[PDB]
Amino acid sequence: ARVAVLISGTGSNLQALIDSTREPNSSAQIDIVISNKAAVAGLDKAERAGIPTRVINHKLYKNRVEFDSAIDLVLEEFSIDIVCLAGFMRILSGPFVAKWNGKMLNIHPSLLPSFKGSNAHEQALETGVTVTGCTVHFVAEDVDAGQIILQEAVPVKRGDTVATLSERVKLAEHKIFPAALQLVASGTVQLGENGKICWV
Ligand SMILES: Nc1nc2[nH]c(CCNc3ccc(C(=O)N[C@@H](CCC(=O)O)C(=O)O)cc3)cc2c(=O)[nH]1
Ligand SMILES: NCC(=O)N[C@@H]1O[C@H](COP(=O)([O-])[O-])[C@@H](O)[C@H]1O
Repeated sequence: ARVAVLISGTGSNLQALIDSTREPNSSAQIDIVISNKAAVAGLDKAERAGIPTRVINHKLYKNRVEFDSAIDLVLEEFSIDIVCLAGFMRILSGPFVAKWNGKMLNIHPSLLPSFKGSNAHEQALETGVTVTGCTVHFVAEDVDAGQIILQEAVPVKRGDTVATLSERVKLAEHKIFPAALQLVASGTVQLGENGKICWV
């Protein structure tokens, strides 16, 4: 299966996906990295690995639909089968999500359904949980609500901040995002006709 990874920043999840997809038994190959922001570190990581990059600046488009449309064009150009959102910080439009239904994955730094949205660690620290974690899920139109593929729990330590907790949680993100990608690329897991997760 041919994969596009979309990023907005550092790219530690991208790097973990690059490392796993180059293992001999990997059922996924990463063919293109797309950033919505110029000059971010994930673009360097992609180039060092010999993977084509594109920047598609959301700020240059009238609305979400046109922006997603420009992404979809790249996706078709590289004949992509699966899309991974890896630190990608934009909400995607309905029809784009419908088109890639069953074929687009996201990593989110909480145990969904808790702490949806773009500041999950701040919410987790404000609420005072002692266990948080991360989630890989299929992308549905409703944000951070698609079908869950894998999760991993991570302790919150007393005195944690967003810096120290996100560092601990990323260590677990870097394990389940490659595992989930391999599950979907191999056809072991798919989005079922009834809309629930199906293990084959
Ligand atoms: N339809 C859909 N899109 C999705 N995108 C993602 C990607 C990862 N999750 C996100 C959840 C919420 C946001 C969010 O507040 N964004 C703001 C930009 C924030 C800013 O810089 O000011 C926006 O864009 O205005 C972003 C990403 C998942 C995800 C999903 O599950 N469904
Ligand atoms: N709403 C999605 C979200 O919060 N994504 C989070 O952004 C970070 C990106 O790091 P990276 O650029 O080093 O992979 C990761 O922790 C990811 O789970």
